Amino acid sequence: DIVLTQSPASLSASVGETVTITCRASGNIHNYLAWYQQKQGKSPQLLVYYTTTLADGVPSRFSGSGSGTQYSLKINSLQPEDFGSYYCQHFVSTPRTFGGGTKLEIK
Amino acid sequence: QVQLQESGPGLVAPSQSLSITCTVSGFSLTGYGVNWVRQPPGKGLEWLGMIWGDGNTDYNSALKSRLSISKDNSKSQVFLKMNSLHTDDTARYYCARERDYRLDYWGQGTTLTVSS
Amino acid sequence: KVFGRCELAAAMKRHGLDNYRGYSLGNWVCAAKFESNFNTQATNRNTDGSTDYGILQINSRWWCNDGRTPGSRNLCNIPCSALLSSDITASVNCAKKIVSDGNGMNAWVAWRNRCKGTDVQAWIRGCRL
Repeated sequence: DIVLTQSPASLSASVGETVTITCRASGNIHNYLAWYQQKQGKSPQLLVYYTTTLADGVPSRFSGSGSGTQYSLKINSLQPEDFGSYYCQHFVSTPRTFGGGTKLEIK
Repeated sequence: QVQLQESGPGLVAPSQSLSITCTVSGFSLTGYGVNWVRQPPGKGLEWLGMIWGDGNTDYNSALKSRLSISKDNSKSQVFLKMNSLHTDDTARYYCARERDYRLDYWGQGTTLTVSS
Repeated sequence: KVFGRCELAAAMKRHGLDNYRGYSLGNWVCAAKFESNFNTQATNRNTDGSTDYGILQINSRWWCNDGRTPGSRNLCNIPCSALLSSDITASVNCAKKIVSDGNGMNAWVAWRNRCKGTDVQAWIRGCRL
């Protein structure tokens, strides 16, 4: 299976800051990577798909980048509603797998 | 409006066979796949398997021998069946719609606890 | 000309169809398979005086002009014969005009009935691109 190594495990930041979350694949996933945001007690929500495409309704302060095996999610000017957990998932064949997750908490 | 809702027993013993239902509305099961994902308390998301619009199924490598996913297009329901339940199976189970390689809509999930 | 799946995929990618309007590349290759079987010279006459042309079977009543179809619209403003070439540029350009939003591939019945909901990525896996 293709495994995703996500880092960091946790991030402490204040509103207005810019953070980066990364996910590295153990194999080439050819841009088939999506990002999800999950708030405490809620279902995950799609943020970005196919590496760089924002899903409907998602603010432009979110941006994805990557190719080959290294992928990143950058959040510019963090806002209060941005805190929560983030996960990446690949879509090259099956089985699909998720990154271990990143907790984004406030300072 | 696209919607998915899970329904399960909540509690089961190792002797019982787990069965969870995912009822959808707003779209046809013939045009979209449905994935199953779980999340252990305080842990991350784990992919279980999926059923494509055409009926084909794919599963998590380490759980394939205990997993079974099926659906009934006419009833707009997808089913997840598990056996040989272990305590590690305790978690919240979600069904989610897949549209061209992204899970765009998710159910609220259903909590399952495995005891002795 | 009859394309191989990887060859068509590489060409479609070069013309910007990969993730066009949110549609992964496999969708376009899958649509071509079921519409024309990868044949650039493929032609099909419909009940009405219409005729579908090329690799993506573009209709002569609404998208291209062949000078035989009653009430031609020619929304892509181009000759149908131009769609029957070894170069898919014309076909792709027209297809891009047809798919104006994230639901535009429904313009191809074969795609809706035989591609949508299936592992379309299977058509391009293992291809160099």
